[PDB]
Amino acid sequence: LDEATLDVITVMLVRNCKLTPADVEFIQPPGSLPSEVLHLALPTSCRPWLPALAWYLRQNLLIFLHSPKYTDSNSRNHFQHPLPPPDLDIYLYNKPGGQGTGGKGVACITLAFVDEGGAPDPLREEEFEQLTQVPRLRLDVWEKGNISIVQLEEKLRGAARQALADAIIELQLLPASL
Repeated sequence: LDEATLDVITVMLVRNCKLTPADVEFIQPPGSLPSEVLHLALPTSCRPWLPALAWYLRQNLLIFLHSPKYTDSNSRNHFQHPLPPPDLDIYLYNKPGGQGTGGKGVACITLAFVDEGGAPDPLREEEFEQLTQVPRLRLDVWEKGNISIVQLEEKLRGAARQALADAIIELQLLPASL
């Protein structure tokens, strides 16, 4: 019945994913500590423009993982929010079928920073991979199925390695008058 429920949830989450709080609890029990808590380290040069980077990362993650809006206009037992701060940032990822079978992965992530947000010398190869290559961003997941994290850690390593380049080019190289 676990496989049946996982397949049903995966089918429902294909396009609309108008889920139920029961489905959310099934995906992640309210109290089951995350299976894969990890930390991502960012260069210290990115300290001054943290909130812009937050917006760029929020925009860039939506490439493959979608936001949750299941069935409710109330936040009563909607999603567990470790260190929440009206505003929430949680994202669900659905695993695809692979090989001949085995797509039964649906995970919830509620990553934030180790800190909180309350507030040039040119460029080129010396700083290309010394400012974008990888202030911490702890990320934790609730793996209900077969997530197989050998293709998920990189799935957000790049997704944050590009939100850096985009932020820098929009912030530094853009306002230069021709």
